[PDB]
Parts: sequence; structure tokens; C-alpha cells
Amino acid sequence: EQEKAKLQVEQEQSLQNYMSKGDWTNAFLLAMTLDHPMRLFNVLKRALGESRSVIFNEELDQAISILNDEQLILLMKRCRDWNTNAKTHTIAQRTIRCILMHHNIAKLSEIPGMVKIVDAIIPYTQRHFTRVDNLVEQSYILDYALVEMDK
Amino acid sequence: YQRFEQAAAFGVIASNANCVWIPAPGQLITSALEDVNIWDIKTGDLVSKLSDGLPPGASDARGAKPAECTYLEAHKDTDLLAVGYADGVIKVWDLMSKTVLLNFNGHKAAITLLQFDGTGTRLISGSKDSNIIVWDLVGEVGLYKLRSHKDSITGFWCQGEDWLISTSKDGMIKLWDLKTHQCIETHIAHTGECWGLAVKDDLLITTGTDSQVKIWKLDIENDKMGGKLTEMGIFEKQSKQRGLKIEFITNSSDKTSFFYIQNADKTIETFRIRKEEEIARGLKKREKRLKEKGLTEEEIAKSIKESYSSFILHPFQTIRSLYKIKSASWTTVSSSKLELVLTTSSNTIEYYSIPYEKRDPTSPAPLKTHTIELQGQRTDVRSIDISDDNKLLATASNGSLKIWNIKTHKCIRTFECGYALTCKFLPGGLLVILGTRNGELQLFDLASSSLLDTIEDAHDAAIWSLDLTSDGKRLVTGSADKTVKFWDFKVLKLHHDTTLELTDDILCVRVSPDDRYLAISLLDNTVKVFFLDSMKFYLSLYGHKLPVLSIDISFDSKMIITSSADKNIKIWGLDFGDCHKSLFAHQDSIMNVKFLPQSHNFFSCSKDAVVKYWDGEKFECIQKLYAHQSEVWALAVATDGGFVVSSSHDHSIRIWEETSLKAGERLMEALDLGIAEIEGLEAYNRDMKNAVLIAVNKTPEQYIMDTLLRIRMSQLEDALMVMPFSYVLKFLKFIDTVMQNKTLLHSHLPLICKNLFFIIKFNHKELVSQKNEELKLQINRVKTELRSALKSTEDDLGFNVQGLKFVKQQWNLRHN
Amino acid sequence: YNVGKAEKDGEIRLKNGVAMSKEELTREDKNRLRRALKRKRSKA
Repeated sequence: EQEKAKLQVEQEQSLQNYMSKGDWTNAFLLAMTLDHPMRLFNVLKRALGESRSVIFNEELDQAISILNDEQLILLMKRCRDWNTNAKTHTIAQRTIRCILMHHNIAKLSEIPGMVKIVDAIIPYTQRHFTRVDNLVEQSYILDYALVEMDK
Repeated sequence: YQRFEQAAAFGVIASNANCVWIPAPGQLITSALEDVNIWDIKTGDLVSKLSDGLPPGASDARGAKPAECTYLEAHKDTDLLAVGYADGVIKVWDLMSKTVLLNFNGHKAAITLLQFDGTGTRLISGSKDSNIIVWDLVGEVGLYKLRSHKDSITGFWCQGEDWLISTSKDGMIKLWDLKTHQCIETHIAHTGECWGLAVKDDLLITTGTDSQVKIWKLDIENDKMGGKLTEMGIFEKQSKQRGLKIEFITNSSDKTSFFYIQNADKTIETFRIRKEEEIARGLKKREKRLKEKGLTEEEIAKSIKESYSSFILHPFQTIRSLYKIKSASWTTVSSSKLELVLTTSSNTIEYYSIPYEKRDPTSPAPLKTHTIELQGQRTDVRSIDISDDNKLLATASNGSLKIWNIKTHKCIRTFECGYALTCKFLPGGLLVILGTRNGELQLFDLASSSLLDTIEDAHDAAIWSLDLTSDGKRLVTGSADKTVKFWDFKVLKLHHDTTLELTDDILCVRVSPDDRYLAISLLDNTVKVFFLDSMKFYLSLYGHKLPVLSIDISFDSKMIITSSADKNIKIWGLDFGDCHKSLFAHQDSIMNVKFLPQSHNFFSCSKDAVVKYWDGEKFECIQKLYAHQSEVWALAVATDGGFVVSSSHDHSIRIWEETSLKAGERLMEALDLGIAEIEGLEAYNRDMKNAVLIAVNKTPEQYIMDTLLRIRMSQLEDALMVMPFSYVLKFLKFIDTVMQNKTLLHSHLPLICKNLFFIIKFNHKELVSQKNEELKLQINRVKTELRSALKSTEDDLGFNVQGLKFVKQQWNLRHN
Repeated sequence: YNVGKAEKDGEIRLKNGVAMSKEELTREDKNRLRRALKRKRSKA
């Protein structure tokens, strides 16, 4: 247990250093191993913000692909939790997208219990899809203001 | 009545804090409880006394006992001293001005240690609160603080501003960059707590709870992200007890560096760093030995790593004292000899000198040239008495009795004695009479400076208490054998007259000044009062939870006060033995209670270290006095009653001498400042083709957009509702700039869409009316970029729902 | 599906959908969260 405590402390310190440096791809792996939800949420969040300026970035996208079954279970429990909240679903939607684009869709199915997690992801995703689409519809006001301006 | 104040404090040469040594053979700063002291080791006299102020007993003086000094650091460059007290306050002291310069209060706990930076501009502090704060002396403020350590900081090391090493109670050594205010690497020095950290160039040494001492190589410029500090080997120090502090001393002529580990036990270990040549020279024989042994070259390398710590360092010598060394510090470095000064818990300062030639010391054992014990009581002063003249006070302690004059505050004569429990003056102050725990009776003549006669078998059991008649002819002994023995002086020698058997031991014996009555305290919680002349039972006092520790009799002699471990002081009338009233004066037991002479007023001292000034008639406390950190053991009152002396387990004896913007504008005001700023930046850019915001340290677009987040949504629709259109155009210009930066838009896209789209609803008629073409261009750019962001999210959501639906549908086929 | 309590003991999952692992929490954050429950339990 001393050796495990020794290794665990080093992982914490390395994780903090990576986050300050912005090395999200290495931070993502450490957070996944350490099971740090905020650091797991924050690495993905601010990594996405950099992406705004394929899905997240080449290095991190590879990192998510290499995840074996176990971390895929832990990661997608978090996405299910994040998806429920409308302020944090966007992070979940991009993470789940990267999983489908970088894994064998036969394989994810046989992993035990994943249907049940996938079951909970659909209803909230549909609710969000019903949303935003409404925002797009009532965003066309900008056209009506413009055409009235044109007259 | 007339208030009681403390004239002075004396008797404590060294308190519980580090020693600070200055060369001139070398003067030493020694803590004196809250007070700070400078002694000269060679002469042994006290050069001066440094008092913060607020003399004890003053009304302005705080009730709570003054914080004691935990750490002391004197700066040679600036000739300034910083003091760290128990409460955590740091006071800057000037040695020449003899007064505090600056006051710093950033630690809620006492300070583990303090270190002035080499420049003197800043000081680094490490406190038991696990907070490391750096204060600028010129700024008088704490620049920054470090929290990551989970427990008290036993030590820290900062030669260079760029990097700091911190050792902490939790066992973690953490490298800190002062510039970034963050830790970069963490390693556990010991599974136990790391008490002492010392750094010598690359070499770093840590002592944990268990004997093993770990040697660490540090290279700052590694830039590997790992292993800035690496442990090369582990060496066991001889003492099982932990090492509290570590220090390094380097001899200039030969550059050899020696270091000592100061253990909790009396033993102190000193170690010597080998030169590189002798180490490489030494390794060569070892290799040759193993070749002779026949061990494999891989095993040869194994032996080298196992003994690698032995190669680096060489044991030098051990220092042992009579009493445990709370703190110790190097004094003098020379090739011929070294000298180290140590301070023990027993209030003595000892200066140790060691001569060494080549590898090992020349002397068989260390020798101490000077020892400071003239004004120090080796053990706590058990009983204190004041002579009839009151000039001289006697302090009875284990292995030592001393009689100190109030004016000098120093000993005149010192007498060797046993574990004395009761001390008394004979009439005229000529002789002092004490009772040991063994039960032997000790009688000293102050003028003779030696004992007159000892009666070993005068009493078999411990002499718990002793009291004398006013004439002094008759002496009464109360003790554990449960028999009271009366002794008569005959020319001066002591002779037993009679013994009175009692069912229980006499914890305390008191005789009235008129000598009409005699009082006995018993472990049965029953106080028996006898006529002194007739030796017959008179009255009894009952009801104390625990045995009464002290009994006192008033001048009028109608009053008896009894203090007990029940923590209630009770006031009993002698005439009929009735209790007039009972007081819970002190939370803890009241060891001793005394009547002020020629007054019904009585003084009380207890283990909680309080001295209280209580009137019997009023039955309430006149005044409360705290000056002793530890329990006050006994209290003695002068014959005049002007001054009362008290002694405590802290080995300090003290004389007490009688003398808002509602919603809406926060969006308006924020909008005005940010838009005005962006317009200025745009105008400046066009030319090439505020202070509050700088304090905020956010972009003008971020600052307002943060203000939107702070505003509650339920009030938001009305905040937008109150908006005048001139500000709406400002708001529209605000968004278009947000639209330029994609990351900010995506972060809070849903909020933005709702804000723009409602405000257009309310003012849609005056938007269309506006004839500004560039405004239309602003609207167009906002629309297009807003579409792309929303479309991107919808595409993301649309993809996922289809793919996940597919995964569920495929699994259903497999299991159906 | 609805967000519930934490499956793992040293983790705190709020109904907001945010999971809070005790090891990474700072002490000041741990204190307020402990007090936050105390108000929840007291009225309950």
C-alpha cells in the first residue's frame, strides 16, 4: 500500500502540472486512471474550447480510441450524468461522438451493461435535439429584421 | 480596592523555542515565554531584556494568557530579529531600538519557523496551520501563501527565489516555484513524519520519525517533469528517537561540510561529509575486497549501491547531555575544532566544543566550556515562601533550592536538596526548612550556605505539608504516614515531642496566626480543626468532592478557606463550622489559596494558570490575572500584602505587586464600460489603418458577459425590458464582437441566443426604423455566425441519437 | 433515468449531474459540502 500511495501521489502531481500546462491529452489519461470527474470534466471542456478556435484534437482523439472496455464504461457513465444537465450536455455529445468514430460499434455492444447506459442517453439527447432546433427556428427573426430593414 | 499588577518576570533563562547565536565568545538570544532575552554565554549575565509591552495585570492587558515565543531568527545583514509567538503573530524586532518595528498576523497557529531572505526585503514563514506565507518587510504585507501541504510545515528551504523546498508533517517534500505559486513535484520522504530538512548544495537530507535518514540529490535544471529531487541512499542514524532539526557547517580552510541531527533524546549525532577523493579512494578498496571475495561484478555493483550512502557521508561524533536538548545550533567552524551551543528543556544553556584533526575528533568526548544555570531552576519550583522581611524568597524544586532577592531577582545562595514538597522560612529568614518526598527533613541556614542537620527517620513517608507557629518554637508536620508530629526547636536542633495518629494522610497543615487553632487536611475530604494548645477535636468541615489541597486562616481567625480538587473554593466559618458560601473560582483544581494579610480578601491560584483576587465578603472576583502559560504551582503573599509571588511549571516566577446597484444598471453600466472600451480599441486600430477593467483582469467582452451570468434569469427578461434602445444598439454591438471569437460564443451560446432574440422582440419596430446600414452589416454577421454554431451542435446531436439508436437496435437483434 | 447517489462511496454525485470525488476536493470545498448536507439533514 505504501507503493500504491507512492504511485498515486505522483499521478496527482503530474495531473496538476499537465492541467496548468494545458497538456490535456496527458491530463485526460491521468484523470481517467485517477477517476477525477472535475479534472475529467475540465480537461474535456477547455480542450473543446481550444477546438472551437477532428472532434477534440488529433492526440486526444487517439487517446480515447486506445481506452479498453473498462475506461469506456467509466467515461460513458460520466457522459450520461453530464447529458442530463442542459449546461453540460454539449461536452457529453462531443465525447460520445468521438467514441463512435474511433471504436468498433460491434465491440461496444457486447461490453456488459452498456445498453442500459446507452438507454439513458437517448431520451436526454432527443430532448436536447428538440431544443436548439427550436432555437434555430426562432433564430430566423434576424432575417425578418433584415428584410424589414431592406424595405 | 487597589489593583494588582506584575512588576517583573524572572527565573526562566531559556523557554521552549529555538536558540539564536551571534558572534562577537558568542552571545545567544533565548526566549523567555512571551519575553525575549539576550545572554552572553562566556560571562553568563543577561545583556538585556526585550518586552513587547502591555505589562501583565493592567486593565488594558488582555485576559487570555500572552502567547509564548515558539521561534526566533536574527538577521546578521540587517541586525533585525523576527519573533513568532504561539498565537501565530509575527513581530519584527530591532535589536538596537529594543522595540517591535512591524506586526504581521497571517497564521492562526504558532509558527514552526521563520527565515529572512538574504536581501532582507522578504521573510518566509512556516506555521503549524500548514500555511507558508511570504511577507515583504518594506511592503509589510503577505505577497502570497501556499496551502497544498496537509499538515504542519516542520521546515522549508529557499536559497533561490526561483525554487522552494518544503518539508511537512504529512511526510511530503514538495518543490515550489515562488513565481508561479504552485508545486511542480511531490515525493514522500518518509512513511512517517519528516521533522528535519537540511540542504547542502545538491545534497538534501531528511529525518523521519524512524531512525533512517534519507539522502536526496536535487538538480533544479533537470526539466524532465519528474525527479527534480531523487533519493540516492538511506542511512540509519544511531539514535532511535527522531531528529527534530538538521543543520550544516562548512569549514572554509578545507571546505569539509559537517551536519548534526538533533534528536528528541539527549543524544545528538554529528556527521561529516567525505571529500570526493577519499570517497573514490575508498570505493577502490571495496572493489578490491569483493574481487578477493570472489563476488560477481553484478554483485559488486549491488554492494556499491547498498553502501552508497556510507560512501557519501562519514559518522563524526555523538554529543550527550544530562537533559534533553530542545534546540541546538552551530556556533564556530574551524579546521582544528568545532563548537556547538545547545539549549535543553531544563532552562540551561550549554556551550559544547569539540576538537578534530583529520577524519575523527581528537577529544574522546565533547566538552562544554560554559553552562548557564545561575538563574535557572532545573525542575519546577514546587513550593514558594516569602521571608518576614520579604526581601528574600525561597524556591523549592527537585534537586535544587535557591533563595532569590526581589530586588536582584537573582540567587544569593544555592542549596542542594531532595524532591522537596513543602518549603518554609523560620522566623527572621535566617534558616529555611523543607520536607522531601522520601520523608527526610531538611534544614538549611542561609548565612552558613549549608545544611545544619538532617533527620532521615524523622518521618517515614513523604512530608506532604509543613507549617510553623508564629513564635517558631513549635513545628507541625503533615504527611502520608497519617500521623502529625510536633517538633520543638532546642539550641539550633530539631527534636520530636509528640505524634498524633490520624486515620488519613495530612495533605495540608495550617496553624492560625494566633496559634489557638490548628487545621488538618485529609484524603477523606474531611478537614479536622484542633486547638493547638489542647490538641483536641473542635469542629469538622465536610462536603468537598475531593480532598482540600490548601487551608488558610484569616487574621481575625474566625474564617477558614479550603481549596480542593473539587474545583470549588468554599468559605467556612470557624465559630460553628458553617459554610457561608461556595465559589467555583477556577475550572481546574485550586492548588493553593491564601489570605491577604490583615484582610478577609484571599488570593487563589489553580492549574489553569489563573491568579484571581477574591473578596470573601462580596463573594465575587475582584480581578483576574493571567501571566503563566503553564499551571501555577504555589502562591506566596508578602507580610505587608503589597506584593504576591507566584511560581509555575513553566519555570518562570512572577511577582504581582499591588498598585447595491439593483438589476438593470449592472447590465447598463457594464455595457457602457465595455462598449466604450472596444470602440476605443477599434478607433485606435482605425488610426493605425480603463483602469477598472485592468483591475478586473478580464476582457471587455468577458466582463459584461460575466455580468450577464451573474444576473438571475427570472429578472433577466425585465432587465432587458428596461433597456433603452441606445443601449440596445450597444448590446447588439457587444454581441457582434462576441461573435468574432468562436470559443466564447460556443461556451455560452444558449444564453446569448435568448438575450438577443427577446430584445429584438421588444424593440422590433424601432430596429426596422433605424436607417443605419453598418448596423445591418452587424446584424448580418451576427446571424450567419450564429447559424453555424447552432447548426454544428444540432448536427452533433442528430448524429449521436441515430448512432446510439442503431447500437440499441443491433443488440436487441442479438438477444432476441 | 434520473441522477441519484454515488455508486462509489468516496464520491458525491449531486442531482445536478456533477460527480465530486473526495480525493480531488480541496479542504475548503469539503468543509462547505459537509455543512451543505447539514442544512439538508437538519430540516429533513
